[PDB]
Amino acid sequence: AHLTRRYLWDASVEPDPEKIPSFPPDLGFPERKERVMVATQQEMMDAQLTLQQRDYCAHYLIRLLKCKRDSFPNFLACKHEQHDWDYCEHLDYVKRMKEFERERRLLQRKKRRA
Amino acid sequence: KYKPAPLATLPSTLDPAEYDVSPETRRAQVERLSIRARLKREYLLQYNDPKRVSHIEDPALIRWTYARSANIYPNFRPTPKNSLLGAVAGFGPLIFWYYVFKTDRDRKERLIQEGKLDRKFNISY
Amino acid sequence: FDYLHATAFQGTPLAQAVEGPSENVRRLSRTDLTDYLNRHYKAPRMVLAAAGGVEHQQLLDLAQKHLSSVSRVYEEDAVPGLTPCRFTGSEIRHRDDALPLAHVAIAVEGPGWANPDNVTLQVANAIIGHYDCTYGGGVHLSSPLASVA
Amino acid sequence: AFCAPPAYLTHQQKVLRLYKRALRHLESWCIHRDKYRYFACLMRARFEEHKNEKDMMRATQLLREAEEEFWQNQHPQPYIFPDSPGGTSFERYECYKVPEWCLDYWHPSEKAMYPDYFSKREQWKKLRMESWDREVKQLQEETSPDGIMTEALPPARREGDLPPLWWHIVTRPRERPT
Amino acid sequence: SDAPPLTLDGIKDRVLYVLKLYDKIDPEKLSVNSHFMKDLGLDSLDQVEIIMAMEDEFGFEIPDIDAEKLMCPQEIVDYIADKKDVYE
Amino acid sequence: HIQPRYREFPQLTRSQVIQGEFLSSLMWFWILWRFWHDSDAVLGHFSYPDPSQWTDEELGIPPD
Amino acid sequence: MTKDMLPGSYPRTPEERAAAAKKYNMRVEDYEPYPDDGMGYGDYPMLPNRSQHERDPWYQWDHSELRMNWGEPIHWDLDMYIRNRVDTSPTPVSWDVMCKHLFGFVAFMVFMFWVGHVFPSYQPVGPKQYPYNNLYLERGGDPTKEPEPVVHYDI
Amino acid sequence: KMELPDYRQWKIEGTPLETVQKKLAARGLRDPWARNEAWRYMGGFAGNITFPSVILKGFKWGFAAFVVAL
Repeated sequence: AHLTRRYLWDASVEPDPEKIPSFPPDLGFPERKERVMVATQQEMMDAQLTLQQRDYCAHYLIRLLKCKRDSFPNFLACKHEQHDWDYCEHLDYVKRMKEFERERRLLQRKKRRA
Repeated sequence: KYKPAPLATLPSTLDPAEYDVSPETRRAQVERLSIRARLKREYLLQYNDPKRVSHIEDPALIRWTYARSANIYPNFRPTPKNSLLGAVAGFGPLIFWYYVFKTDRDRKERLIQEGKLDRKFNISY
Repeated sequence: FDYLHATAFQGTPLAQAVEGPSENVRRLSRTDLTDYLNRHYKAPRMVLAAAGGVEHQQLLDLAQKHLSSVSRVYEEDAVPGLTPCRFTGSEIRHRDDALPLAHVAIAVEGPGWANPDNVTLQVANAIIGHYDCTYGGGVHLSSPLASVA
Repeated sequence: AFCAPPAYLTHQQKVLRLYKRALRHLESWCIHRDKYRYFACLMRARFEEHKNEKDMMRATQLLREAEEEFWQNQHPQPYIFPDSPGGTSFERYECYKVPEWCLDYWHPSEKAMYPDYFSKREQWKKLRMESWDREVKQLQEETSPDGIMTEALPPARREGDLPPLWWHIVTRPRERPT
Repeated sequence: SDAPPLTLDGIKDRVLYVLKLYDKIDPEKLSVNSHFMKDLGLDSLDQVEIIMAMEDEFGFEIPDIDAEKLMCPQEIVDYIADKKDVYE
Repeated sequence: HIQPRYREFPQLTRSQVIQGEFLSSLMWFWILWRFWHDSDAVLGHFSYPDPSQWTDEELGIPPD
Repeated sequence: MTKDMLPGSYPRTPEERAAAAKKYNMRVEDYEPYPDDGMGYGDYPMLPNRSQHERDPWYQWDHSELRMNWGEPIHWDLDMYIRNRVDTSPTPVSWDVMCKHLFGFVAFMVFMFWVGHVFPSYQPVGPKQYPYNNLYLERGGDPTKEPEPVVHYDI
Repeated sequence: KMELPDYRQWKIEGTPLETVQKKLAARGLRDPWARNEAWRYMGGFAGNITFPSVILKGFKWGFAAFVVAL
């Protein structure tokens, strides 16, 4: 594993999580589109989400809480929006793992150029 | 083996002095049983006397209360070890917490008069 | 040897002499001696040795007739007990400069009887050996301490 | 508890005390009863050396060796009983245990709440006050004038009289009240 | 508690019921007034083993200072009755 | 009440034994019902994306 | 009581030592008092420092919570050695190997938590992305002042 | 009174105490309380249980999962 490797292997080719992203985002990519937030600041502020929950995928969290409020007290029937919000949190986690593996391949590029 | 301690003592069944005993030690145990029998018969006679209406005046408990209360200063002798250890235990942490309190308050007064310490929301001091 | 047993095992029951000191001889009455006889002369701490000229069935019949039922049970169930005595490495030196010859002993604590190594400590002690000035071996004696002496 | 300890524990008493501590710290260790009975007869295969030992110095040496073995292989938490000291319910029911002198301080309304029992307790107190003047005279003549006095109290030698020192034994509260 | 109180005949039947289950006891020889040393001929272990039988039978602890003195079923019945404090 | 027996089985009542049996039966019914309705305890999501087989062009190629 | 049966002074002579032993209802040969260090102990008899848990539990006592007898000499530290307070009962395992075991467990666990602080055991994942200049409008700040622009891109 | 069971119904055989007593007699001793402690292994109590029979208790009635919720 990565945790298995960075203890008692080389830490130059293996990233540390506190300096992520260490590289500027301009190298490797010609352009990057920003993650355009579907839920805006006014709808998020009026929906009153906690600052831990205000991620890049609160667009389905607001729909989850709206369907839970409009489907009270049939809380068993609000699992589809929980599945969609967990899929969007899985997409945020695959973007985080993608920037992790892009950081480790860019450090491999740094150690190949050096 | 089992090492002894002042706080975890040797039991008398594991004690080596219970296994090499002498007839003078056995006579001491017989006299200890005899004095416990005399004190138990006096206590049980005062327990089961129906003419008694008051409590049991315990002379050894009165002796222990008198020894812990009003015998210590009549049995004082001023020794240098008692004088030095009492002077340390009665003076030492006053100079120690004097140095702690004066160092912390000199630090606090210096930081207030220099402006580094800020009382942001400190209304009731 | 009595000074060495006094200074080798100080504070233990092995410090005292077999004879006892002169301040303890004068106070020994009859009842202390019969208390010692009733305590330490008990029958299974006693053996009956014969060597040659005897028959063992004759000795056991005579011990049934005579030396049976000496004493077995203690007085107040107060058993005597052996203790491991402390060896203290020490020095005593009785200085008598008008006395002609100096007797000096040096001893280390050895393992004792029940430990099996009395044979190997005795074979080291017998390599070292012994000498007296009446021995006619001279310089050619085998023990090198006696040869050097 | 009801009898009295001696001045000294004898060799047989210390050996049977080691047998009792061994056969409760076993079943503290060997939890199942098959293992308890197999290891208890192994403890009988261990008592068989101590049967005909005749020196008593070697018996006290074997007592010291078995006691050192018991303290080396003893359970850190032994088997305890609900009624034993150090137990689950050691003097748990002390809320009941209020003795018979406290019934003298009851109000007459509560004394008339129990009519026959207080009349029978008056009969027991009359038995106390007519028995004590011969009970305390019995101890001063059955007391030996020699220097050894035992802990066990004498019985009623006189016919028709109660045993001496009877009230504190006979009016303890019950150990399992309710 | 929910446990029933213990009669004297029930306590005697329980003590005799454990005592006939020992291996070296003849049940026709065993009466309530028979001494363990000189009337059934038992050893020093077997008296305290009868004491362990009462320990895991009645669920309470007999001290060893009483348990050395107890030597016959009638006063082991009377001692267990006087420890559990039953009126008959 | 019970007539507490000596050295044998107590006469166990049908209320106690069908009460405990239907309680454990309802517990395994709840376990099998929820394990049939969502197996997300063992499943979770579809798979975790292992970063070893990520293609470099959708990862973003490092230059040269 | 009177001044004779009340305690006082130190036993300097063996006849007043025997008188203090018959005061305290103890044996004459067992009467070892405290040493004369001027600490105010005096003629009080030094018992061995064993708590009341170590006495016989099944024997019926005159003072039942104290496990003492009437007229038996109460220890100077009996309030220290009462059954609510500190026991000096014999442990199954000895004190020095007990202290070595407990302090070895504590020091090994503190050093192992320092090892776990040195290697902080991270999942292969980046930081959690937060939008809108990393919530500087929502963390608490001046809305008239422009926030520092951080931009979280796609991959 | 209480109707005690008779002592003749507690034999040794059919128990693990029988196995303990025959191994202990192969050693060369006898067990004195083996007839006394045979009530824990003889009678209604004979037969050890298994971890299906304690944890999977009522699983044969708890396998009533219904697909009829249509």
